[PDB]
Amino acid sequence: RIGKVTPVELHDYVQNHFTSARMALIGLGVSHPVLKQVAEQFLNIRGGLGLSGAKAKYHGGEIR
Amino acid sequence: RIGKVTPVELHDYVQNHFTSARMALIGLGVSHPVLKQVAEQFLNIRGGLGLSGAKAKYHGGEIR
Repeated sequence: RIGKVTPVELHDYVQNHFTSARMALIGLGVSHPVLKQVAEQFLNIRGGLGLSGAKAKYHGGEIR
Repeated sequence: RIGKVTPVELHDYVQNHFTSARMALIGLGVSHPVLKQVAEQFLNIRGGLGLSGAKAKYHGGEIR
């Protein structure tokens, strides 16, 4: 996949994972009204995926 | 192992696998007395390993 990952794939990855319900803004040395302000102004993004993805199915096995 | 297999390793591989009891000389368009002659002259080599190696142990599994 090196040299094969496309601009569209990155666009699609951001559009459907970098959304409000999947995000958290953490601040240190910043006031809450400021962090709340920027989140309400610039971080209100919808239209992605929902839950914590497809439930990770455990299988087991060995790689050598 | 590419670039790592040594002259000694090849010497050891031949000395203990290229022996009489592990060998067969097959001829086509040659007379048997001639093939028997060369085998008795040049192919009488001992001091290798014995049986068909360590008995191949079946395990199972999957490579992806």
